[PDB]
Amino acid sequence: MGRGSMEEFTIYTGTTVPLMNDNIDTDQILPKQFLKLIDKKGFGKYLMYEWRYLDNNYTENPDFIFNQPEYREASILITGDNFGAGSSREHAAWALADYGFKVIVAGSFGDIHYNNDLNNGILPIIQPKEVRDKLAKLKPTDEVTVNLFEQKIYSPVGDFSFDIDGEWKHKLLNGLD
Repeated sequence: MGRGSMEEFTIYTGTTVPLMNDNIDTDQILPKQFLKLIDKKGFGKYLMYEWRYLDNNYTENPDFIFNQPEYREASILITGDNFGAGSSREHAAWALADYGFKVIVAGSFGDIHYNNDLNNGILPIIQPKEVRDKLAKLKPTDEVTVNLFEQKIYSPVGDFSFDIDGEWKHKLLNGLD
């Protein structure tokens, strides 16, 4: 990833993966050594690097949830509080986008990271902990629809409203950067 280009977001459907830790900081999302790479590179393979691999040869950690067979095409991330705080790192959004995340549902986000996600084809969502724990118990095959016109999430575990600033809404719904 690289663009910083506004991609259209209206209604999106995908399956989910839960990783419910608080304070997944930009360093955990995309380690500092990878900031040496130019923005034409793919960052997907570096996403969550230290959780995801056992060594420096890309041997997958078979315990990391993203690697689990049922979750390898998940496009909607359910997490904890304060996702993406710490050193400002637009590359961390590129990693998430390049991997294939379109939506993230958290307790809260780092301020810059929130903007970086929105500027790189991800919709970051704030939900209360009660809903995020419901979403975390979805089946890997369960579809979830996010409808930005309605500001609603639909799932087998419930349907939920969310807030978003009207200006972000206008930019996402239209093709607009």
